[PDB]
Amino acid sequence: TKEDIARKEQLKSLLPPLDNIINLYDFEYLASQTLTKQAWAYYSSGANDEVTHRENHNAYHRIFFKPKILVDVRKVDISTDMLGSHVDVPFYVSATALCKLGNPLEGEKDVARGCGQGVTKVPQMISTLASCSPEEIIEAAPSDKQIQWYQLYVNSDRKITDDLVKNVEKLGVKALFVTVDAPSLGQKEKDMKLKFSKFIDPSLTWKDIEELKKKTKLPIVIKGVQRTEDVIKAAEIGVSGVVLSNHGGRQLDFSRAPIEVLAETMPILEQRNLKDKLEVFVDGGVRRGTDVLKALCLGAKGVGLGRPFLYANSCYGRNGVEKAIEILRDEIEMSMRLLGVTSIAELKPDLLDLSTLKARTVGVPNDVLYNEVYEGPTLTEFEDA
Amino acid sequence: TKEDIARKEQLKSLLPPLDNIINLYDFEYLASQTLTKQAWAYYSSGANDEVTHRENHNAYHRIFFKPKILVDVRKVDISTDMLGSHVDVPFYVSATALCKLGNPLEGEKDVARGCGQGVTKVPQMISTLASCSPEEIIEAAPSDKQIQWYQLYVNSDRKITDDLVKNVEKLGVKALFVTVDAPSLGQKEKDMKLKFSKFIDPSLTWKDIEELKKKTKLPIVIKGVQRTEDVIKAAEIGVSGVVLSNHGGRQLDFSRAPIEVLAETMPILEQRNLKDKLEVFVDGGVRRGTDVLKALCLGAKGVGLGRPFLYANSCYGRNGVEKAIEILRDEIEMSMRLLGVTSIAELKPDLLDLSTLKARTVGVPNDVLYNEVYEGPTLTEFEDA
Amino acid sequence: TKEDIARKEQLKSLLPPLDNIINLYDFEYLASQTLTKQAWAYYSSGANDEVTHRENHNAYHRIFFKPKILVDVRKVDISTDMLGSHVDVPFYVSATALCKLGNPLEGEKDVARGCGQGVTKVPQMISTLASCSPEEIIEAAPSDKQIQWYQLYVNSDRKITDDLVKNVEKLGVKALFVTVDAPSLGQKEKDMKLKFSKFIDPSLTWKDIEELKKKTKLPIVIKGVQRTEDVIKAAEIGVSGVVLSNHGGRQLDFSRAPIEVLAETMPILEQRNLKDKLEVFVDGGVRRGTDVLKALCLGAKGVGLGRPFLYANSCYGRNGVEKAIEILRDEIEMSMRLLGVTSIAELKPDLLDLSTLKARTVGVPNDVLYNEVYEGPTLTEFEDA
Amino acid sequence: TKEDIARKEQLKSLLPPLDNIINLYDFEYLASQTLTKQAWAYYSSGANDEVTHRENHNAYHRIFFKPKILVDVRKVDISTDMLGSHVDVPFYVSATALCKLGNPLEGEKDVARGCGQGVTKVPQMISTLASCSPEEIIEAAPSDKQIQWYQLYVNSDRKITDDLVKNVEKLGVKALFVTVDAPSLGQKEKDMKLKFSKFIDPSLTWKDIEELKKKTKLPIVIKGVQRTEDVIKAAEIGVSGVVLSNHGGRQLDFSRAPIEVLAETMPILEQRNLKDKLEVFVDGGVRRGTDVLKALCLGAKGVGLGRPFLYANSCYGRNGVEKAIEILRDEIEMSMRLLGVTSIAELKPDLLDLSTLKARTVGVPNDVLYNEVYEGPTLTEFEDA
Ligand SMILES: Cc1cc2c(cc1C)[n+](S(=O)(=O)[O-])c1c(=O)[nH]c(=O)nc-1n2C[C@H](O)[C@H](O)[C@H](O)COP(=O)(O)O
Ligand SMILES: Cc1cc2c(cc1C)[n+](S(=O)(=O)[O-])c1c(=O)[nH]c(=O)nc-1n2C[C@H](O)[C@H](O)[C@H](O)COP(=O)(O)O
Ligand SMILES: Cc1cc2c(cc1C)[n+](S(=O)(=O)[O-])c1c(=O)[nH]c(=O)nc-1n2C[C@H](O)[C@H](O)[C@H](O)COP(=O)(O)O
Ligand SMILES: Cc1cc2c(cc1C)[n+](S(=O)(=O)[O-])c1c(=O)[nH]c(=O)nc-1n2C[C@H](O)[C@H](O)[C@H](O)COP(=O)(O)O
Repeated sequence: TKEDIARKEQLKSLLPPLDNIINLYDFEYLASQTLTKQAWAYYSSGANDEVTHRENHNAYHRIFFKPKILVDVRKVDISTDMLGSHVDVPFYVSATALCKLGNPLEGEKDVARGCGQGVTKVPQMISTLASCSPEEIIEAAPSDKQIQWYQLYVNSDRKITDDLVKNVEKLGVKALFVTVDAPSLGQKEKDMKLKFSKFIDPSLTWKDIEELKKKTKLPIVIKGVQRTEDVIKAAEIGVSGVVLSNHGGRQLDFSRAPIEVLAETMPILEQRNLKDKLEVFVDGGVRRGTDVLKALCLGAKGVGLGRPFLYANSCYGRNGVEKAIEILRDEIEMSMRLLGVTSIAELKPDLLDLSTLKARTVGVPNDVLYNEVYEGPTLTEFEDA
Repeated sequence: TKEDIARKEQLKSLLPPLDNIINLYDFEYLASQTLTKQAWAYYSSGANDEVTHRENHNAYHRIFFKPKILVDVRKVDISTDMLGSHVDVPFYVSATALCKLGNPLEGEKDVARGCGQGVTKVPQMISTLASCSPEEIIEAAPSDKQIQWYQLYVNSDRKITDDLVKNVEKLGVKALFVTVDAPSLGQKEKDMKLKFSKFIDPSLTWKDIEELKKKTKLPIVIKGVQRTEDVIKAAEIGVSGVVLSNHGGRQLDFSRAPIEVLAETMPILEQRNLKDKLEVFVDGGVRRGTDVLKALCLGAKGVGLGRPFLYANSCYGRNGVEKAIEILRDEIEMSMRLLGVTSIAELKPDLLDLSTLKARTVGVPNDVLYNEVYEGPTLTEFEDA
Repeated sequence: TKEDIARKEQLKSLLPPLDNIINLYDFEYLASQTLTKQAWAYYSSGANDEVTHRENHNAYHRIFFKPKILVDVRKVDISTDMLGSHVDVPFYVSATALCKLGNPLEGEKDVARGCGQGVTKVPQMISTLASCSPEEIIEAAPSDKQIQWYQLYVNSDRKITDDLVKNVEKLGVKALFVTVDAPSLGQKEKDMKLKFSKFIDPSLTWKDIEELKKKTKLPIVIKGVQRTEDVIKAAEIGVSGVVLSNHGGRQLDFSRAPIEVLAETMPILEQRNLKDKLEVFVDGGVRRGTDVLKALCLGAKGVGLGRPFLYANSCYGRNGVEKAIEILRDEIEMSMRLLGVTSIAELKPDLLDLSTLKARTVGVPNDVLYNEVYEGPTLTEFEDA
Repeated sequence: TKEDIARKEQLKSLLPPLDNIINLYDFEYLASQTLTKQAWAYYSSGANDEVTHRENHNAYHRIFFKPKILVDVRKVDISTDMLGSHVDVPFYVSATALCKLGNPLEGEKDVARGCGQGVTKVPQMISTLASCSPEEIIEAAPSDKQIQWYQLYVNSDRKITDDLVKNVEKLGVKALFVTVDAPSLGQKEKDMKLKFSKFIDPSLTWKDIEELKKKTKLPIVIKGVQRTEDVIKAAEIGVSGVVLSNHGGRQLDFSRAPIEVLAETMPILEQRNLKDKLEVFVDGGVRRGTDVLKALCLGAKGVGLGRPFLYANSCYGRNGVEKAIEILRDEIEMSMRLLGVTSIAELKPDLLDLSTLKARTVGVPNDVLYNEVYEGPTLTEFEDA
């Protein structure tokens, strides 16, 4: 519409200085007001009622801290390791298809750049359905030290996927995240309303993963596990890791929040030793360092964010991604000091209050008449004159 | 009022194309804006505070899924069996009196048509208080393969009901659903405010059902059971099934959500074998395939919807009913794939997280002064110029 | 102010026909829009944050029904007995001081009239601080069959109270309800803001009640008990009854909802036989027949309402009280039929679902940024043209 | 901005008479409307999402009373003892840096004055980062009977802190509250957005406190403990007391509400005798006498408020502080009468209902379409003409 130019007004010049960005929600607001209707619908949408999408975040709020005091926290280290490599931050940029919807000029290349340019380098998971080619995304990387993982959607035509694995493996990607939570559609009504899957094989099986292991040296991570039973199965077929995720609530609605599954899983993996034999990642609904800290405290090897970095890139490009990185990086550090720990390893569950972790409620319907007619108290107002 | 013509503006032409209908809530919106004040009041109203009416829905949100991954879900079948016959969908259109309030021209005939015309055929329960005669509703049916059940309100003058049973049985209806949850009024204040039961015998007893079994070969289903104790009693007198329902919250307010009772009942029916000897249906507050999947997972033989199909028919007639059917049908399929099952039989409770099923809360009153005076955080705004 | 005449507009002629009053909340709305600022502030106010005031109502919503079906409910009886006498309804009009604030001409006399005029006769508890004299309130009673109890606030000057007991006892009041929950102020900020207790002895003791028993033949009921421990003490000194109440939330804020205390108490009184030796009443936050039914199901001998009848009288006088009486009377009847019982005695707890009775929650603070920036789904709109 | 003069209009003359101030929330309202943007941002802000800040308050609402009746409460005493001295009230004014932001002329001196001028004298904790010098704040005190404690932020340059301790000790302060919950920043985004720690040593350790005990005769209280484990450690090194606090939610977000920790701690301190050997204070989110009563009932020696007295002083100065003092003092008295106790010692947990103390919930995301399309009940309106 002509209103695209109304956005050009917002977008151009009116965007606040990247330094004036205080948190990840700021990137989201700016994005909702500048991104094209198609882009925004695709980025911000979840499946159906978007309950799980939102529930992913809400669940973090069922966990409170039990911080230690009078501990020397002058020095604090947040670097850790993931899938064999050493990472500067305990978080990473998750796979998001069609980044050119928000970043028409550079797409995933600006993400690749933003992730490995600055002082801090974040692992970037590359989407099978990215707007750019795996070649130009891996080449865009400004650091030999930065990590890039590849998200795999196995094709119905396995020959195509067979080659893909070969190509990205050759291109140097450090690992393979095969997305198992998107066999079907996962209706995005926000997008649908706007218009007014052969690439994804609906027949993937544990046997196929068993065969994927033979066709690659790259660490394999089954992205999209939604139950402890499958985390165990992953360990059984011996894959490198698993990502407790529900696709950011873009797939099955009423899928539990990954953090809630994490809390259930780890203890079982610990009462079976599998703890060290399987790297459990977790994503969806993470917007603050404190969220990352709860996941890390429960056992997650690393925590992933999708939409925040997506919105950052769609507003400020490569630099926004770096700003987002710094932001989340500083939040993890400061809150760590306040928790009384100086390293990621020291991040244990004993620092968490999980007593209300299952206070996932649904009250009874509001009494509209009683509360409508009721007049609440008031603050003492100023003199008129 | 003259505003009826304001509705003719909405209704006529302004109604969005039936294909532009994304979900069941859409039928409801359109309906609230086009149906006559009397029709809307009668269709949308519940008893008193409409707590149960709404609670019926809310309860589904206390159940989350535990979906299986890496399972071949290319093929998925949702057909099942209900009261002896084979059904294409695990859901059905429940009885709703006076369909001509919303569909003046065809009333229940368009529901009959919409249910058996398309590729998918849904069982239609026919109301004793329907606007059309049982003869013209059964004749309206476009398919020999479609199922039509009859909802019975036993009259005080049992002679009238005796004949009814004979007539609808002769007319070919597949089963008798005798409604036991409406012995009294069940005040609909929305309707009452607008105006500013001899047909239903208040003396029905288990003995009467015992005698109804003798006067008919048709499967008998006691519609309106609200406690496990009565499901058991139903099994004791040997009726064909039962419908855990509270009349869509149009009768006793503060009656539990049927899905909540379902979860309590089935395990008892299983620890008594009665499970297979009694077909437990469940209705009220079902608006999405995921709702139908939770009930099917708990043990329901079939799930029923009343208002959604009512609103569909009142806006788009026969075709709206088919659209609503397709919609709910596609939602059940897709979410099924995402759960990791390929058939209705595979839908078991192990796919459900019922840990917060009883988190039916009522918080303490809001502190209006504390939260009134409190100013919340803000997103970083755009530059003015 | 001149706006008092703006109220004269509302009040006069504009008030809807008393028949057009559907429920007790209707009386409240009309009242808030017609009563004088002083009257409304005094009638509608509770102590401090008005949490308990509101909590009294909310608690009823933590109790759901388990109604029996296929039970002959043609005939239904709601008459019961209280403090020796036989009552038509299981509820009564509780004591409310200064009824002339809302009913300048007749005050408590219209309440006395409304309670004993019509077909149904409700016990009226008479307040020590009523606007009328105990003589003219008892004389205003249009029925020999109607009951009138007296609410007693023992004076610091016990001589005055000694005489009062003699006088009202002589005047024929059936019982003495001595209010024990108002030794101090109980700040009504709504009223206080408007202005911009020697009568109540703060030294009352169980010993004084023991002496009150000797100076009267009238059944004594300690009004305002807020803990099981005191219900037991009441039974120990041998008084006639007790009223689990917190003064309608006009006294101590954060006092439990009486229904919540009732549910705790009765079982203890039953495991000690005291059940029959002590009549437990319960008031506050009761606005519907279903509320009355839950209390009666838990064990309450009778349920009291204050503000509803107060608002009724302040809007429609004697007749409003009768309308309110009919209203609550019809609600108790209809819901009873729906529960599957035909008498008050048959109202037992087995008809209640008390599994979420303690789901008195206080969620964690809302995430203002996450939910602010979030855009929710939308209903498919109509065509513009 | 020029709008500072718009505030001068509010502030000057338009402020309601100090007597017209009904509660502590009133001081807050007036303050939000008259304090400079910088002052208000700094006074009203919490860290990040301000969840803990708000949660501190909300937690009090998970505790209800079990008040005793028929107890002589004519006389009621609220004086108690804290850190060796005798106090008139069981509460105190907590340390708040930069009081001159809100009270440019007198700052902390007016707090000092307001606390010791009137009939009632409240202990004033003096901040290390106060706008005034410790000398002029201690000299401002109008009473020899008033108590003044000193809040200590140990400097990285311990020599500076060593002197401070010597000076304030010499100046006569009664105790040392060394703040251990602020080693790092604790981002106040409200303030940050407005702009668009060498004084606090991040290396403080239990050993340092052990050495602070040797350099002073003053009772030492570790302010900012957030877990039972540290309360125990405090007792182990033998300090005088502890303050269960999270800095008013200005530090770690998702730190539990201190009252919630109090309830967990005391019983452990009692099952170890430590109860009398360690004075447990508690602050944050206290706005009413009933809040102070719950903390006192759980075992707190004294309860502290920060913002309320801060807002009082920033609007009405010395007199506002006295008004706030009177207000909170009257609220504690009245509610005490209503609870059935006459002294602070009689305040025990048996007067508390802690059964829903852990009902800290986070419901599942609202179903926006279902509740959007739903039309709720309505009150019967007045006649138009
Ligand atoms: C927002 C978004 C997420 C996508 C994403 C695209 C978008 C725009 N997609 S999708 O188009 O196929 O649905 C992918 C993708 O390419 N592949 C994948 O495995 N995950 C995909 N995800 C999910 C992603 O990997 C994270 O699970 C998700 O973003 C995490 O949720 P938050 O955004 O809430 O952190
Ligand atoms: C909405 C509605 C429901 C009616 C219905 C009429 C309407 C307009 N009515 S009623 O006139 O007596 O109240 C019937 C009816 O004819 N007979 C019956 O057994 N159920 C009747 N029901 C209830 C229906 O069978 C389902 O239980 C109900 O609609 C399910 O609730 P939802 O609409 O929330 O799915
Ligand atoms: C609304 C109201 C209630 C009063 C009442 C006056 C009003 C205006 N008052 S009071 O002025 O002293 O606080 C009395 C009274 O005279 N004596 C008494 O024992 N109860 C008194 N109550 C409390 C009454 O007996 C019931 O407990 C209360 O009204 C029940 O709460 P609901 O109004 O919420 O049903
Ligand atoms: C509101 C506020 C609180 C401050 C305070 C300043 C303000 C404006 N500050 S701060 O500049 O370092 O963040 C202090 C302070 O000087 N030192 C300290 O120990 N506590 C400080 N506190 C915390 C205070 O001691 C209480 O813990 C806090 O105010 C209690 O929370 P409520 O305000 O919710 O009662």
